Amino acid sequence: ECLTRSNLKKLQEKIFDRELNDIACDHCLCSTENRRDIKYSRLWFLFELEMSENWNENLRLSCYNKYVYSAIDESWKMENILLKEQEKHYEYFPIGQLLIPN
Amino acid sequence: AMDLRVGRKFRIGRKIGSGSFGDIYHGTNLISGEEVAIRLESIRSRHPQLDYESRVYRYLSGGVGIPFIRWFGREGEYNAMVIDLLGPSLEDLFNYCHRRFSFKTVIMLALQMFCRIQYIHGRSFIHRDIKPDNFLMGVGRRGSTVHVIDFGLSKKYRDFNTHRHIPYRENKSLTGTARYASVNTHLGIEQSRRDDLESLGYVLIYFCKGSLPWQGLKATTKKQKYDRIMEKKLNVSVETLCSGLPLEFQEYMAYCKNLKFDEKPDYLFLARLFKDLSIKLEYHNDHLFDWTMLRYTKAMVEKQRDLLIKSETFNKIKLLAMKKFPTHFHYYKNEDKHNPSPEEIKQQTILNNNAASSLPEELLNALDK
Ligand SMILES: [Zn+2]
Repeated sequence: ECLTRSNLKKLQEKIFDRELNDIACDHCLCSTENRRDIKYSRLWFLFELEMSENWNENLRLSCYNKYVYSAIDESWKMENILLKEQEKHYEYFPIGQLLIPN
Repeated sequence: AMDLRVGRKFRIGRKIGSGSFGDIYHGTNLISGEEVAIRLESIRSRHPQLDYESRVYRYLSGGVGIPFIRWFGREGEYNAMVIDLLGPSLEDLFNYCHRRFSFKTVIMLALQMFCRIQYIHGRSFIHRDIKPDNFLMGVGRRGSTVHVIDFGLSKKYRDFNTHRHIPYRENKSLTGTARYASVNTHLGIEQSRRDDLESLGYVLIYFCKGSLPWQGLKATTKKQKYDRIMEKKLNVSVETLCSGLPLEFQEYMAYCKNLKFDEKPDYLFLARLFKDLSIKLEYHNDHLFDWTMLRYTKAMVEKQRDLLIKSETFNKIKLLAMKKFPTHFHYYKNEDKHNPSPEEIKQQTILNNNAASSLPEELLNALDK
C-alpha cells in the first residue's frame, strides 16, 4: 500500500511487461513494430494513442487500458476524454484529426 | 500491491518521464477515471522543488495553459504533485517531425507562447527556464493548446505591496539551460521579463533552423562550456542569427535584446509581428500543426500498407503530407542568407504540389479514398 521505491519498481515491471507483450489488437499505431520506430515513449503513449480507430474512444482507452491496466485490475477506471466539452479557455480542437480513416 | 495511490484519490500507472527532480507517472482519479500526471520527488533530494512549484502553480491557476494542481503532499518517502495529464513537449514533437518545424507551426506556437509568458509576467513572475521541453500540448480536446510547466526556477520580479521592480544585481549564477539562456544570464546579471522573451526567441529560431550556432562547442569543464556558449552568443549579430528567416524574427530578437532591465515588454507588438506574417503567408487559422498532419497521414498510410501486405519511411510520409497540404508546409532553407519574402516562401507550395512520390500501388489506394 505504502509508496516505496520498490513497490513502484514492481508495479512498473508488471505494466511494462503487459505493454510490451500483451496488447493484442491489430492496430498499426498500437503495434510493437510502430513503437520500435519511436524513441520517446510519450510520442506513442500521449500522442499517437490519442487517435481513434472506432471514432468513439482513443486507443489509450480502447486498447492500452484494456490490455494493460484492466489486465492488472479489472476495476481500474479510465474516462473517455473525447466526450468532454470543447472547453472555454482552450484553443479549438478539430476532432477529425483523430478519426482514423477506413 | 499493484494498487499504489497518492492523496488517497489517484492511482499510479505507467511511467511517462524522468526529470532531475524525479519521475513522472500517468495516473487516474479513482472515482471519476479522469487522467492525471503524478510527479514524485524523493525527500532525500538535495534540491527539492516540488513543494515550491506546487505553490507557484496554485498561485498562477486560472491562466490559459497553466496546468491545474489537483494535489500536493507527502506519500511515503516521496513528495507527490498531481496535475492535469498533458501530451508531449515541443521538444518531443520537434523530434517527431525530425527536428524542423514549418513557418506556419512556428508562428502558431509563437503566438500561444507569447500569451503564456505575458500571463505569467502579469502575475509578477518570471519563468527563467524557457526551453522547448517546458511547453507541452494538452491531451484530448486540449490538444490544440500549448501549456507551460516547470516553475522550479521561477521567481517574482516585483514586490507585491509597492510593485517595485527587483533591483539590478550582478554575480548571479546561470541556473537554467545554457542553450536558451539570455546573454545577460551568462553575464551573471539578474534576469527580468526581457530574458524570458529573449530565450523564447532562441527557441523559435531553433525550431526553424534545427539548431543554434552555440551548440556543439567543446570544453574541458562545465564553466568552460557555459563561457564558450556565452562568447558565441555575445558575438553573433541578430542579422547572422536570423539569416534565412522572415525579417520578423530578426525584428523580434533586436527588440528583446534592446529592452532595459525593468522595462515592460510590448507583448502586443511582438504578437502582431507574427500574426501579420501569418496573414502575409495566407496561413489559415485551422489549428493544424506539422505533427497534426504527419500523424494523420502516417495512420492513414500505414493502415493501407497493412491491407496491401526509419528516416526513409518517415520522409516518404512527410512527402505525402506535404503534397496533401501544400500550402501548410514551408521550411527554412540552409542555403538562404537573405530574408525571404512571403511570395518567395510560398514558392514551396508549388514544390510540395509536384513532389514525386515513391510507391505507386499504395498511392492509388490513397487516391481511391
Ligand atoms: Zn489497438
